[PDB]
Amino acid sequence: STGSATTTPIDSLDDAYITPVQIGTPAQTLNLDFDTGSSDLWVFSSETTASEVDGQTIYTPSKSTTAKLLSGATWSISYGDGSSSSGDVYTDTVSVGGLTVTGQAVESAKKVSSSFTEDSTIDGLLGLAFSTLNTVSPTQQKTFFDNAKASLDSPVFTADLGYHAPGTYNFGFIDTTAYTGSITYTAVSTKQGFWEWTSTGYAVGSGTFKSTSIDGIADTGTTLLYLPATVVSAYWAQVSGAKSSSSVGGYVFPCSATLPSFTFGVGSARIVIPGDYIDFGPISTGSSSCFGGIQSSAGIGINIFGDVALKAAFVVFNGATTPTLGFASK
Ligand code: NA
Repeated sequence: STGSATTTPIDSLDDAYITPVQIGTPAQTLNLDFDTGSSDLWVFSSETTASEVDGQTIYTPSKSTTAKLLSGATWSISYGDGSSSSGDVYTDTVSVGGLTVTGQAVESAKKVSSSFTEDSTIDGLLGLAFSTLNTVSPTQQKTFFDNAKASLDSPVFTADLGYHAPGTYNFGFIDTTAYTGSITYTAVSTKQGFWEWTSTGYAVGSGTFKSTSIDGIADTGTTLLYLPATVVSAYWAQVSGAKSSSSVGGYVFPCSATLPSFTFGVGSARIVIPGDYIDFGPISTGSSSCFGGIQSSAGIGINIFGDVALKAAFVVFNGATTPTLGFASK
């Protein structure tokens, strides 16, 4: 089997991407944030505290003939941005892009934090990291990918995120039309439950490539590229008037600037992030200070190849017995 679904930016900045997902019988379609940095499929629901719902589409398990309470199971998750959610668990049929899993754990939110409530466009998350991070207790549950894997034509999914445009998540196949050149594969450590890999280095603009190992995770659920402070300082030093602002919470730059590209290494291959991808717009409405898309990972305890980096590539998440990542230009 295979599946193919379009993923759509939630706003003009590509702050996140939503992908429609069918849950239940008859189908209830919710727009979920596919997150390769977490392992819970959770949704706004008929159980969510009413004051914490503001415009999201909810899953109502009592209207699904295939929903069953997973008795005694609870979940609770905290993300890197400080947001959180928790609740109880149903099993139900879940389809993505024509690919169906029966008996998927659908984590129904009873509580969500303010950042979820305030984002009307995201109806929940679909985690695609390793199932060892799933938060369901007392019986840990599998991700949608892990439950689909054995049925897929190939045990892979691919992320093809757009810059200010829709893109695609495919399950079970490589679309050889979706990228240029060849795919370079690189080793993954699953020890922290992430798609953790080691970049071979970087370049700023037209500058020389610096060969240096940068361990980090491929995380579709993180907007920005978070890298060591040395690397980030070297990038923003090429932008006149850029500075790190403790008041704003990262590097800012004059909105009048033209940003340089940023290149990262994948083995001997190179992925180029155009400068435009690094512009996250005014810090507040009407400001001439703009927020940067490359930020320091110092204090986060891991480097994160988020959407800024991943949307410059066609990315293969290879879930074979020994997982690997692949990157191609596109
Ligand atoms: Na922000």
